Amino acid sequence: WRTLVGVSHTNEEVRNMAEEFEYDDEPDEQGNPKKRPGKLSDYIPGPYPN
Amino acid sequence: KSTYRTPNFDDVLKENNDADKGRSYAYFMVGAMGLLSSAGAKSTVETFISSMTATADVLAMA
Ligand SMILES: CCCCCCCCCCCCCCC(=O)O[C@H](COC(=O)CCCCCCCCCCCC)COP(=O)(O)O
Ligand SMILES: CCCCCCCCCCCCCCC(=O)O[C@H](COC(=O)CCCCCCCCCCCC)COP(=O)(O)O
Repeated sequence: WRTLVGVSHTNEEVRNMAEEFEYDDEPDEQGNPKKRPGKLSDYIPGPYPN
Repeated sequence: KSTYRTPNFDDVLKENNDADKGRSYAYFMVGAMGLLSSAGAKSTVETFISSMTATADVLAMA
């Protein structure tokens, strides 16, 4: 996501685009998995799981 | 014929020798080559050395 900044979109435009997808997070203190919205370090996600 | 007779060198000799002008133009071209070769070798080493600094994905987690 970070590679689009300064090429086609501004910095706050890409932050809003990546925040419409959810990614895997580290598990909580009991060990159950969580989710989180996206950030500029993430890669653009695809439509299929496998 | 006699070895004291020097053969004809006139189609390559300058009309005025003028030793201060012939040494000055040859040392301008050799000096310009060492100037550009040193600036070229310096940027070459800095291209290879800077490839060992932190990559773009490492800096994004700073
Ligand atoms: C292994 C086969 C040879 C491949 C060629 C490798 C070239 C690297 C050797 C450098 C050649 C010049 C030697 C300089 C020298 O000691 O002459 C010095 C003279 O140096 C000077 O007076 C001015 C410096 C010359 C600048 C030449 C720029 C060339 C920069 C190299 C370009 C990148 C490779 C002694 O030579 P002389 O006895 O004729 O005076
Ligand atoms: C060992 C590598 C030798 C490369 C052979 C030349 C092939 C051309 C590719 C050059 C890629 C690296 C430079 C890229 C670059 O951005 O540089 C450019 C252009 O400058 C040059 O490097 C051209 C000179 C090439 C060397 C001339 C002889 C120097 C003596 C030998 C050097 C060994 C110590 C500088 O731009 P920059 O400073 O913004 O990075």
